[PDB]
Amino acid sequence: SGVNNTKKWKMEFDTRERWENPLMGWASTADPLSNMVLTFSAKEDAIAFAEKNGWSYDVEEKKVPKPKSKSYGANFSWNKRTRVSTK
Amino acid sequence: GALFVHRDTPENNPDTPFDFTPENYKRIEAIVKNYPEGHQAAAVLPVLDLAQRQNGWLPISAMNKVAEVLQVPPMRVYEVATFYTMYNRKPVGKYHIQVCTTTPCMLRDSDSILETLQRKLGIKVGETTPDKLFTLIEVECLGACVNAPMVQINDNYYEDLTPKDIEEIIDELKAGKVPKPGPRSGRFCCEPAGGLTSLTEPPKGPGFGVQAGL
Amino acid sequence: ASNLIEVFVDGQSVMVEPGTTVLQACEKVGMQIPRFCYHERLSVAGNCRMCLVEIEKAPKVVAACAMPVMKGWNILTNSEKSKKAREGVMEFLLANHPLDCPICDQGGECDLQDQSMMFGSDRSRFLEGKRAVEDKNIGPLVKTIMTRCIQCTRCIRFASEIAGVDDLGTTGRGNDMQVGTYIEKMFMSELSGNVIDICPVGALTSKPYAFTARPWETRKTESIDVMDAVGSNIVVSTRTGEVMRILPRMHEDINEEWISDKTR
Amino acid sequence: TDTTTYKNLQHHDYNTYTFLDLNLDLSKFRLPQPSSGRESPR
Amino acid sequence: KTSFGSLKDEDRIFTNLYGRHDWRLKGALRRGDWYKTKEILLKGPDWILGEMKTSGLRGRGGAGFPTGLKWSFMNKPSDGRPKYLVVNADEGEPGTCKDREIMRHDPHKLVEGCLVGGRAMGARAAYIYIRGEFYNEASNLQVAIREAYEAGLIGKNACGSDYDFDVFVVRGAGAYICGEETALIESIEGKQGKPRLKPPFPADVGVFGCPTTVANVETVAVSPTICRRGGTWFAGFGRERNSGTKLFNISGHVNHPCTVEEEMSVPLKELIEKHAGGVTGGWDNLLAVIPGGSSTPLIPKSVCETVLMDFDALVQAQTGLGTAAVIVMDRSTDIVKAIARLIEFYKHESCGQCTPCREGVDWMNKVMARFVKGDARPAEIDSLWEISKQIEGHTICALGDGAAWPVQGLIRHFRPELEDRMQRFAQQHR
Ligand SMILES: Cc1cc2nc3c(=O)[nH]c(=O)nc-3n(C[C@H](O)[C@H](O)[C@H](O)COP(=O)(O)O)c2cc1C
Ligand code: SF4
Ligand code: SF4
Ligand code: SF4
Ligand code: FES
Ligand code: FES
Ligand SMILES: [K+]
Repeated sequence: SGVNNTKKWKMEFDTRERWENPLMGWASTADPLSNMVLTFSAKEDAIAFAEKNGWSYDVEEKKVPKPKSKSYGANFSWNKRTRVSTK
Repeated sequence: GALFVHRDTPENNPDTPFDFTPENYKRIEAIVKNYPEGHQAAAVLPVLDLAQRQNGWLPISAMNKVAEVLQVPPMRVYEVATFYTMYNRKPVGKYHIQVCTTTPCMLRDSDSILETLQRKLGIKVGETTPDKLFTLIEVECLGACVNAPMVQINDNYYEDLTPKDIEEIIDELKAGKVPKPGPRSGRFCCEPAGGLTSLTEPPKGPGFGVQAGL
Repeated sequence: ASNLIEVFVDGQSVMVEPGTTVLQACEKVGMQIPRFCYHERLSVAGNCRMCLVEIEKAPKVVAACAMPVMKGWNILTNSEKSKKAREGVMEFLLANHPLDCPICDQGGECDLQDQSMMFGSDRSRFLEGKRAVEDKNIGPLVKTIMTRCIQCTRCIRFASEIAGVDDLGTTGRGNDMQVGTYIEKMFMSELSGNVIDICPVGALTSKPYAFTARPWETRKTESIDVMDAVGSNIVVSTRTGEVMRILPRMHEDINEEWISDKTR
Repeated sequence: TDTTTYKNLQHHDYNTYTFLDLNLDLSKFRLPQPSSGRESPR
Repeated sequence: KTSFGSLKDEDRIFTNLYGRHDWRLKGALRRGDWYKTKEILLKGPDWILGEMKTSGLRGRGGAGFPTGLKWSFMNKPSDGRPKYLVVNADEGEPGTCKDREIMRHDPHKLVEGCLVGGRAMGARAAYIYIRGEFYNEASNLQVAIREAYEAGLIGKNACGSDYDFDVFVVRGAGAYICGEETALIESIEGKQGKPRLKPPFPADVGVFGCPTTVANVETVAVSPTICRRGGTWFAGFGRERNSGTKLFNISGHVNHPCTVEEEMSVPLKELIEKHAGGVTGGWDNLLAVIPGGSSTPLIPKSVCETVLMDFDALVQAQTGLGTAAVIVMDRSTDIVKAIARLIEFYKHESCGQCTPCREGVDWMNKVMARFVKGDARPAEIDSLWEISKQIEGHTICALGDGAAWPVQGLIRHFRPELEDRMQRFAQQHR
């Protein structure tokens, strides 16, 4: 339920092939640019970094939770369907 | 003590024969009519108690029957039956002796009552006699604390008990007659022993001390 | 300020709607009150008592998940009373929590472990023996190890309100209260992996995912479910180039916080 | 106006169905119950 | 007045406490019940609430909250919902029998009080939630209710005052937690007896989501006598802010364990050797007293010498006046065993909904078991004190507070006893 990991913007790369090592079965890769992510304070700062380094970027807008109408008295409603059958 | 989970047994499978008698159905209808419309699901406890009073204990088939009668979830019925302590989820004897061993009953020495019941019935606490006439358990406060020590057998209160007195109560139960409940130390109720320290004078009656303008 | 009230949190003013809880005001200002039983898509239960905070000029701590702010309250979230309440509640939980962290599927995804490290104490005054609860068999999808359960009724509220099955519940009383089904009932319906999602402890784990990987091992890839046509957003967790788990994504316009069992 | 004798003995001859039968007998004296607007909360 | 006690029998309210007179409608009418009830209801709600406020009657349940204000919380226009008066006759507290006694021996005062309170708040029904073990008491209450219905005091014309009132009796199934207000509300609503959080208060959301008010049997039963004889008389009895008569249940190590009705602010000593016949062995043989039921801490003899029986007096004595259950323990009492049995009772009766009470009260039961055995070390006394302070004020209802308080009293007073027990166990072990 923690939300502290949803505060900073992140840039990652497209995933490439991770095949199987013949000797041990380890996950072997060929790209270098896979295990890295970059952290940013702002979407426009991340976009500026991407255009400065010449990488084609897909930007996704921030998904914030919609505010909810929470009330403890709805669990014991006289006529509404929000009355709970148990606690 | 008991386990709050269900295991199917040949005596407590969900196919054991339980159904309400027509007069019990009339009583259930009376309870539902007492409760409001749309909140008739509040009748879970009285209908479950009526099922217990009909059948002795409460099998899983009786729980499901109460659930389908009241159109309430069987899980809610199970929750009620497992939360509340007066619903017997296992078969008990004809006489269910509950001995109160809470602190003032302990002060008035209900331990002697418990040990003499154990010796007289030949059983430990929480178990049933082989002839299925007596079950003996310890319970919390039963609401009669100045009358300590005390037991409750079925719906009857036996108070001011000595070991000899509870021996005659057990003998009367074995003989099959009504043990005439109440205190057994010669006093009628919670009044002080050896005299009445209050309410000696007759009550004043109607229209006494009524204020003006009323 | 029409249809709005002013409330203070750590001396910082904020404007909230009437009926807004203390926890909602705190997440509005930008901090997260500790929680175990509160879920923003379930009904308010208020039993875990982790969200107790101190209001200024008030000698009684209040539960942030249930108490609504009225007017001009000062919510002292990092106060000494709030810290002591959080420490006491977490040590009460870990008194009878089983000592099962290495063999637990909720290895690094444990709210109990995390919030214990964050707010609780670091030692134990429990010199007694813990309680142990027998395990249920609600289905081959959800593996139940009910010793780890902290009785937050999240699964019960979810099954009652969203799944709409009314099959789970609390049987018993006191320390012996057990969450589950009274009889051996197979808990299979739609959206039945979200109990594995929203159970904070590792009481309700995923049987196909059982004893496979760890959250620090798994890499998260944001993708779209295609098993049905709802197009629910998912996170595919892959470790060492192999798909390990499917998790939902918070998208309020498509699937909220849940995915179907076929998807999962 | 006797005061030396216990006179609650009516509770001695009470069977296991006394409360329920008297509730059933008394049910015809009650006012109609209010309606919640639905048959059940479902 | 300065010295209290010596209540007169003509001023005593419960004139049939011992059941020596008839408890039916004829006996109630002979003793003065159901008198000018139609005049009371025609005087109406505001007059009754003013009478309660001038009485200054507090809750007999143990909460201690002013009955006048608590009943005036429902002096509102209806929002399309019914309003309910609920009576608590659970009597869970150990040491207490007063509500059982007054329901069994004088139930028409209870029915008249239900009618008076329902008219005062504005209500259509009073649900009397009785303990399930009180089968004979519930049947007697039902007999009295049927007598009132046949006499026309209840139902479609409340004593001819053009007021529709119903009285229901609902039985529990043995839960001290269902003795509580909101858990009682849920028990009436049919769910398992777990208290709900406040807000919403029962004056806004109670049983079935309707505005309700839960009131004690003693409070409801003294309501119509208060209305008939006036609030000034009830306020004149007792001290300031602790006024009126009170049913004290004296039990334990006393010569005559009894329930008596006595004026408030009576000295505890005077009460004990006036109605209980004295402590077994004497006041020198007295060791400790729990004055306000098992949710209140213990007090030793040195402070029992001159303590009064007020809410404020017991608060100043670091205790409370709950259901006026005076449990008396003499020099031969195993005091740690008594308190540990109380904590075991609280462990068995906690509903387990909320974590501090559930886990902590189980923990304190285990710790006090080891304290009775002597199997601990003196740092665990302070550890148990901190556990009790962590439970108290962090729970949903006041069962956690009522379980933490007796251990707090035992640690505060009889700490050398615990240290001596641990020392004895240590020197016998090695
Ligand atoms: C755990 C718990 C149990 C209680 N049990 C009872 C009980 O059995 N009977 C009772 O009259 N009050 C009981 N009370 C006190 C109630 O709060 C009180 O009766 C109720 O609020 C009515 O208020 P009153 O005292 O003003 O009438 C209990 C309180 C708590 C916290
Ligand atoms: S759920 Fe319990 S056992 Fe599992 S990681 Fe968390 S604290 Fe450890
Ligand atoms: S199983 Fe999990 S979700 Fe359910 S009550 Fe227990 S801890 Fe909460
Ligand atoms: S304090 Fe105890 S009895 Fe009260 S709600 Fe919490 S668990 Fe239940
Ligand atoms: S303590 Fe035993 S009846 Fe109350
Ligand atoms: S999060 Fe509020 S009590 Fe659990
Ligand atoms: K989980």
